[PDB]
Amino acid sequence: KPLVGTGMERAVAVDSGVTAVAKRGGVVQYVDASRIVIKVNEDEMYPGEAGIDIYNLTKYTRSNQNTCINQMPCVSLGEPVERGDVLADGPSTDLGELALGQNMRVAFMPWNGYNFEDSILVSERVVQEDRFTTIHIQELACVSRDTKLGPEEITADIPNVGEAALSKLDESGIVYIGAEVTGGDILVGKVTPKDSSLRVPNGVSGTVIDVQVFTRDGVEKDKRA
Amino acid sequence: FLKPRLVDIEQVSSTHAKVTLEPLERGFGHTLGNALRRILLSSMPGCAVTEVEIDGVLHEYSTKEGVQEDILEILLNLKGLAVRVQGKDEVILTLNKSGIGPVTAADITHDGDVEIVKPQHVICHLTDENASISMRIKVQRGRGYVPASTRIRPIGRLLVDACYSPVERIAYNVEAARVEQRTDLDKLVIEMETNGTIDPEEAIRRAATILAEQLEAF
Amino acid sequence: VTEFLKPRLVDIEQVSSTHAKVTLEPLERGFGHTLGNALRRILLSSMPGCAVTEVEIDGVLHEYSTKEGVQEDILEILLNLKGLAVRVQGKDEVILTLNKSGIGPVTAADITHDGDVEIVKPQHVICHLTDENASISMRIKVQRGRGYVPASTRRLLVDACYSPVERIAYNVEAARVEQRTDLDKLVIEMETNGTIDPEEAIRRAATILAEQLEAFVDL
Amino acid sequence: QDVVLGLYYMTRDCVNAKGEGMVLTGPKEAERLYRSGLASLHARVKVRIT
Amino acid sequence: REEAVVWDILDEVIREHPVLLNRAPTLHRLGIQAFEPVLIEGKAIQLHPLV
Amino acid sequence: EIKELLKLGDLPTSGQIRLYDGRTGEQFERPVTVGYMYMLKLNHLVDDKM
Amino acid sequence: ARVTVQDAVEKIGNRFDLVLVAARRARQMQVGGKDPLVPEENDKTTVIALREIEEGLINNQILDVRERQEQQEQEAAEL
Repeated sequence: KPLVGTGMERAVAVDSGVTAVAKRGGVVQYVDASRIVIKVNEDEMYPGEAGIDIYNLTKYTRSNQNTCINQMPCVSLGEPVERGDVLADGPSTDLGELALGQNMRVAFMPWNGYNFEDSILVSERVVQEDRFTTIHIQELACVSRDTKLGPEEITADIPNVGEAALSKLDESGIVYIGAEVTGGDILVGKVTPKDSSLRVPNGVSGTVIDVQVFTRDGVEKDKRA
Repeated sequence: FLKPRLVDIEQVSSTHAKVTLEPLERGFGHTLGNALRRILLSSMPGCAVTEVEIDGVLHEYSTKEGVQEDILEILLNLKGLAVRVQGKDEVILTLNKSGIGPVTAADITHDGDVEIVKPQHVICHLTDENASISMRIKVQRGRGYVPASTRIRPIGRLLVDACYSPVERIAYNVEAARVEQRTDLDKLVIEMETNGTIDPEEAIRRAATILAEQLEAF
Repeated sequence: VTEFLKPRLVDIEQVSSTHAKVTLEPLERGFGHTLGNALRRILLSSMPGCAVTEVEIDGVLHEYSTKEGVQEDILEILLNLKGLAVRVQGKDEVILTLNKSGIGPVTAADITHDGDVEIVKPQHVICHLTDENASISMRIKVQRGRGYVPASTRRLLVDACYSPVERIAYNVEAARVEQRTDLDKLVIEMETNGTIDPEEAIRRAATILAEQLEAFVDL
Repeated sequence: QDVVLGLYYMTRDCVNAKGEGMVLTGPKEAERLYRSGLASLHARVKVRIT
Repeated sequence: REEAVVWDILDEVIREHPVLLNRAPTLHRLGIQAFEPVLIEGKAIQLHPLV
Repeated sequence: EIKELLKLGDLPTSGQIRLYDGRTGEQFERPVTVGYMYMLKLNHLVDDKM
Repeated sequence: ARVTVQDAVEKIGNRFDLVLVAARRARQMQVGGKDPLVPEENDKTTVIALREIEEGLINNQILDVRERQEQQEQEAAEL
């Protein structure tokens, strides 16, 4: 949260759509890391089709600018909520309050020229506490076209490449979810009729958290799919 | 040239204490205080969680049905842990908890030479009647700050950055001492603030040992 | 866990005497500043040595005065006396005499020898006399002390340069071991007044600091 | 914009000092005097220079 | 593959081999200057404050 | 109002406090400003430009 | 072992002929097996060529006369 604000953070947070705002007031019956259940009070229930309402939070997913949007709950179990209040903060929000950064303990002074023109001199406690370490989910696609001489296969065997580089892949050529893949490894093993497998770009680490396979109709399947 | 001596230790709180060095020659107070502060903040040994292996979690960007936090937040909480293992340099802890209620640090089935200094440190919240977690917490010694992307295998291990630094705030103070007939004798009061996993006298002694070892070069 | 990179004096290459420039590497990350600052603060303000404290000129009783036949003023004489580097044995404080008469410069070799008391730079001039009838004689007072004692703290008062050092200024720059990224490379530049060697003064200060840190060392 | 400010703060005098009327015997001794905390950087002294 | 000795060879090809640092709007001829490189760990080209 | 809120705690009303150097361990010979400014982090990351 | 080349420019005063002379000398020292006349200090060929220029025992005339006496010796070496 910003220590010094303007009071407009409430409106920006609530009226943006990134946070799950309650529709009818009630009591949190069951709060989960990916789901919130609200037991609405009897005065707010309709006669027909009353029941309760379920809020499915949006977990780690890719934004347009390859950032991370991830709603997380802010209410506790059995906590009475009212209509039109924040139930789970989205990306860069704190209790329904737009929080784009961190409150850094600054000091205005020249320091040995390491802040010469407009530079900043950041203490190592800032990087130790991971106050500014952000997530960047990015998608990498490996399309399989059918050019001349035949179509292309997604087998896990790659010529002129040993098994050390093929250790991460499964039997179907697709990397396991959760691999600690670094720059230069193999994600999808794609072979071109005589190798054009999808490789992680240079100098970028990562952790695979989603694999989605879209197969055109006519091809039965691959076992991973 | 009189020599300093540890004459007083004020354990004013459970974490932060106040050692006293006395006597010091005029000018030596600031020198010793600053050298000890730099060494204590930089090079003190400690223990922190390195790897966590939750049973049903493959990567630190997922969630487990039953807990109130993403696995990333649980890893951050475990990164903010304190422990004072005595003989071993690498110990694998464990944690099994079921039912509704916060999962504090007291739920870790600690061995003999594992002393969790803050049992009430909340790790995660369980919001289900029958939903159990099983994390294989790994703790090892070290020094300084070693991040995950710089150290040195299965897809069940979650690497956690470690901060092997028991100290959190060191503030010294130089003032006139109580000597019978003399002046220009300083009294150093090093007010340190650790997380409880180190003894202040041990920390001062180790800092002095490191400084003397460094000056052994000449 | 307790293993630390031990520095070694890679080169103690020296400019013309009493200007040695010590450089040791590789220090642990941040220890270069600690060692340099501690050594500088010890050498600058706490070092055993002997220096001229007060001088009673025979004919001068006021700081703002001039003696006939002396081309300089009293302040320049006091400045010259302060730069008079001397070495004294177990005797704590003694008094030298500076009888001189005639035209010619008055160097430090024209002082009373007093036996054990030795001048390290006898060529150091003090006064120039332009008249044959002009004579100068004083009883300088040399005392053994620790550090710098200005005359403003305390029969003419001279600032006491007890410390054998003259200019100490460390400089820590980055240096790499074969695999680690960032270490320190302490580069110490030291000048003395000739009464002691620079490399000797460095180890003297190191010993002074080490003996302070022996009551609470783990051994 | 930063070296200029440093050299402007260093090379400037105010009419008072930690030690003002004292007379120095060289730039090296002036640096030794300042770094020892015995005289402020903005004193008004008479140093002997070559 | 970035073995352990390629860094020890890079320090020999770069010892006294100047590089040209050029900013985007090269208004006058001082916008392109040559510096002797110094290898650092990081991803930012350090530049002397005077220039 | 800012100065009164500062005086509500135990902070100086002028805003500036005394800072000591981290390496030399000696005081900066001027009171400097110390406070909590809200720093962002724009996504002009160096690794996306190298 | 080299920062600025102002003295070497003083030796051969064009600041453009210096570049060509140093290029010829450094190419002789690199491709050809010719040896430096000053003790090299693990420096590149260009720095050694500039330093030999600043030591005074090299210029365009000296390079030409050395190459020409080597050429006449080579021609006589055919026998």
